Amino acid sequence: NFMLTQPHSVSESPGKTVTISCTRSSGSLANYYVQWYQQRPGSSPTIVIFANNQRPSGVPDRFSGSIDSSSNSASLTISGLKTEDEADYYCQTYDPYSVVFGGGTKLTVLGQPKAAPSVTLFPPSSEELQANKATLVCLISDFYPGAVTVAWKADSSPVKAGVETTTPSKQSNNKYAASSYLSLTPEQWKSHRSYSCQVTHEGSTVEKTVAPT
Amino acid sequence: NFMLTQPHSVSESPGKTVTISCTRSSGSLANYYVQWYQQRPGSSPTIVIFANNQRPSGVPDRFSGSIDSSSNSASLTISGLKTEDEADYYCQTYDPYSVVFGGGTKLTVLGQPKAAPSVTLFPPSSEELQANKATLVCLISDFYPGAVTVAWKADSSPVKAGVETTTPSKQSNNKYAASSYLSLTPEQWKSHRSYSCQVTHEGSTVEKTVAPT
Amino acid sequence: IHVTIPADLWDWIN
Amino acid sequence: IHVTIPADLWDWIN
Amino acid sequence: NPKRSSDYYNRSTSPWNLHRNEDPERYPSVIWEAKCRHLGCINADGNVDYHMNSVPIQQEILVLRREPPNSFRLEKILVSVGCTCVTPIV
Amino acid sequence: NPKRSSDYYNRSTSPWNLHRNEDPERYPSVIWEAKCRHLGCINADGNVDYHMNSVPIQQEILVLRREPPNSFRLEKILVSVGCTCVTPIV
Amino acid sequence: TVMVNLNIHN
Amino acid sequence: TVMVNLNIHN
Amino acid sequence: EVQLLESGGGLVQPGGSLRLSCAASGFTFSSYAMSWVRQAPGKGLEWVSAISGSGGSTYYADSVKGRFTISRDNSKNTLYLQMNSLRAEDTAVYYCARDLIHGVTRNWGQGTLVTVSSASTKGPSVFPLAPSGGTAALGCLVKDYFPQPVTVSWNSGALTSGVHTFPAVLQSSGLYSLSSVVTVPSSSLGTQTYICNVNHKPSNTKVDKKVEPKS
Amino acid sequence: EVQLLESGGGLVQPGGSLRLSCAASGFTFSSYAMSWVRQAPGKGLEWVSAISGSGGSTYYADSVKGRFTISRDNSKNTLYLQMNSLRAEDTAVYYCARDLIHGVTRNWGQGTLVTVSSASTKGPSVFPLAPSGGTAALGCLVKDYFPQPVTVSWNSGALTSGVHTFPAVLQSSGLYSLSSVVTVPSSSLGTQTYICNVNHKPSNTKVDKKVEPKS
Repeated sequence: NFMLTQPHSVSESPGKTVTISCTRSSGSLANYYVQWYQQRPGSSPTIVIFANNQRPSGVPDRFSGSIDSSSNSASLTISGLKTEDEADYYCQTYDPYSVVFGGGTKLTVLGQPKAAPSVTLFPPSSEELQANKATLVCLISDFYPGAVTVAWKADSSPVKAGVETTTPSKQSNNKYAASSYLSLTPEQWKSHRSYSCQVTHEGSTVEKTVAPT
Repeated sequence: NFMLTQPHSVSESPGKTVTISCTRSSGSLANYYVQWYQQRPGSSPTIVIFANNQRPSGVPDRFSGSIDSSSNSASLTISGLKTEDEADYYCQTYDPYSVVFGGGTKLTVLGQPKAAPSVTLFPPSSEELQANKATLVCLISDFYPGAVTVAWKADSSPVKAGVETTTPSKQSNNKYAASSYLSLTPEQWKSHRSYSCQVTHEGSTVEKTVAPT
Repeated sequence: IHVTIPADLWDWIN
Repeated sequence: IHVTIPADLWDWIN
Repeated sequence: NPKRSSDYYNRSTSPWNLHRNEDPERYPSVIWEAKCRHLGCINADGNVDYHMNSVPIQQEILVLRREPPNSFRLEKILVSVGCTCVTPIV
Repeated sequence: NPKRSSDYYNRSTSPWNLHRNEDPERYPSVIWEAKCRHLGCINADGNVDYHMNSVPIQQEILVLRREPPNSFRLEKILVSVGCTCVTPIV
Repeated sequence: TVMVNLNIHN
Repeated sequence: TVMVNLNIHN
Repeated sequence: EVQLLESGGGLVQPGGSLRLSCAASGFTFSSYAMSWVRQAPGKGLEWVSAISGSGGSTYYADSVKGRFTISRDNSKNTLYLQMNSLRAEDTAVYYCARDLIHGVTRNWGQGTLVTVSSASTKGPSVFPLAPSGGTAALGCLVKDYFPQPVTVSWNSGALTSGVHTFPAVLQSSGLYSLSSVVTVPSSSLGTQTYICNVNHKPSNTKVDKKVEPKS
Repeated sequence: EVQLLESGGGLVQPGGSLRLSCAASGFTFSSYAMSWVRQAPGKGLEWVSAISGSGGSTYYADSVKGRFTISRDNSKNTLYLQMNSLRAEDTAVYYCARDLIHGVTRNWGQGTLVTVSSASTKGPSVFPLAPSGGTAALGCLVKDYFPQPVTVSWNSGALTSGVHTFPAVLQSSGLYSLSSVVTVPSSSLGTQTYICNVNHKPSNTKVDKKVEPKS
């Protein structure tokens, strides 16, 4: 036990060069091998660089490790950025008894265009209602960037009791997704004339409405 | 096979510093370990320095190996000279298939005083004569430096036929020794009235005379 | 006397 | 059957 | 005893120690097993270097065993002969 | 076969090759003996370094033999398990 | 000399 | 099972 | 090709004990250092333990020292992790790694999720999410289950184009809910049938819900 | 303490064959590289051959390749050198060395002299050199022998103070002659006896000459 400190976030437009710095405290960085890992949204870590600067199978000349003991820091670099390099990058090293991981660095690629959401709202099923329960499912998808608000409404009246929202996450297409679930009683649902899902993104709002049958 | 070149001779007064240079041709001196050996008059070689600069048991801080690849040469040095360091010094190195020895360097310590010889001349024995043979043995010892001439004489007449002289060699006392043997017939010996051994050193001559009984 | 040989050595003896 | 054991193993068997 | 035959254990970049695995009910009764001195290795400068690991070297060997004197058993055992220094880079 | 069990032979600073010492009239019939790849060793940079030597590691092992089928013989043989890298400096 | 009964093991 | 005659060697 | 397959993950009470296993292939297992690494949900990677090729060298992160025990069976090509006195802080995904030397980790595993909670397992309630022309959309509501994970597949694996299983929300109730939806051509309805197959291995739940129009 | 003892040296005809032996002690012989080095009389050191600890690696100077053969008996702690087709150029003192690694020679031997000549062995003729006050001097003439070496000792080893065995001269005749003399107190004559003991092992000659005054 000693520690590795790497920046929280890193940004740049595509085709450029990014340096991710990893700075180990106690112990000489020159004496122990540094490794780099990539972790894509939902995916498991993957080796990027090992033994300070070696690249395995499926790692292009774009990625390249380097070291400098006269400051005690190893640095993974990416020449020629691609939007598809967006992930968490972790450095990692050791000593005779312990192995240490960095806190990670979240890479970001600037210049990616804005996307309006793809809001879909389903009303309670016939099974759920027959079970004396009701849930209105609001699946918000394909938006850029991942910063949305979700506002429920019963005709006009905003409803704060029942709403449960997921925080944004990336997709297979680098775009973002979320989902808000509003729970009602079968009576709550059938007593109102309509319900709405209002997702506000980048200053504009989309509304999706449902009415009991 | 490649080669090591070291100077033929090296000199200096005592308490000073001497450098013996060893210059290897083909192959990088940096890649292979250099060793130094000392060989005292008549004695067997002895390790002085090994693995470029290590000293064993019985080797004082006075002796010290060093190397320099930007000229491709290893150098044994002697700080604080002692007359008792007078010997042949050999460097030695290797490559994946061969081992190479230097030509040696003969060290010399200037300031050692001059010594007149200690000329002793024996006449033929009673056994040798009874064997119909005769040899006059002239043992020249304790002289400085090792450069003497030996001139035989029969009364006055110089004799060139029979004389056999040993070339100078060091002693247990750093001084030099030699020996001239003159072979005569029993008649040759008994026909003359006397014989002489004239050793000329540094411009002065010592005479030793013998007469048949 | 009793001797226990591995399955391997039996192949070899025979 | 004939078996040849080293001088060493004889010490051990006995 | 190689502690008496071969002195490599002490001159290795991956030096090791010897351990007497003694047992009267098996032949050979005493066995010298090698335990690595360090995790790292001895470099050129003569320091322990953690860019490579000293690792043991196993070998399967035949042995005789006895009950505790009327029964014997030939068995294969795995013993560690010495240490070598492994490297990530090749 | 360690060529199938342990891959140290190839990752050693003192790497070695395997040699099948085959013999039907002895048990084990086939034995994998290690012959060092180089005289020198693989350093940090990944070059063969002649400031140290890759050296084999012997071990005495029990074996059975047979005549050529009515006679057998327990004998001790010396086999080379692997290579280590020896250094002059300690 | 001895009576030897021998068995295999796996 | 077999009749086993055994000898030593040095 | 090098493959590391973890197993053993599950819900356990605090003070509990559990045994992770990692079956290895594609390499000479006996001659490689192994590692167990974890990642708490929403946090980063954190070294847990290490074992030499021989199993004669054993390494442990301060937090798990005296409670976890690493071991290997070089004969069976499998690395084990015996966790005792499991604390809530031990909730994470444990991955299994092959290390060239101690420290230099070369290959990673798929991971196995270990949940340490005082809360018990609850099986989900799957509901059909009736279709919404161009392309219409249908799903399955996977309500109030604990712990994570659920495995939504459509038409027993056959359907993969258009599928989008949304990440689960963690309710106030301390239970999860997730949704799975398919964007299918409008013509296909009435013809081809849509059966969503949810799987909550933690509670043995296997539910096949046939979703159909609410005409 | 490390000790290397050569033996085998002798006079041989050209085309001849000879076997040097070097008995080793003070170290784990089986785990050390050995070397044979020579030195021609009046010239410097010249590497001859090398052998690994195992004996599986064998190295040879160009001049002796295909004629000399290095071997070892790790069991008997002895290193051998089998010289065949001996040429006159092979006349030298062969020393035996222990090498840490190949090249790094750490200990040297006493040496053994090998003489390759068409000339045969001749035993010396020892003569008393009668005494010459302070200190008087007496000796032994060791005339016309071949090859070198002769071993002059006085009073069977007991006498060492004052002894001076001069280096041999190599006559025109191609034979050697050397002298040994003692500087003894004048009072000692008549009392103590002086017997010089010459030894020419090459020709088995052992001569004890009692030197006495020529009064």
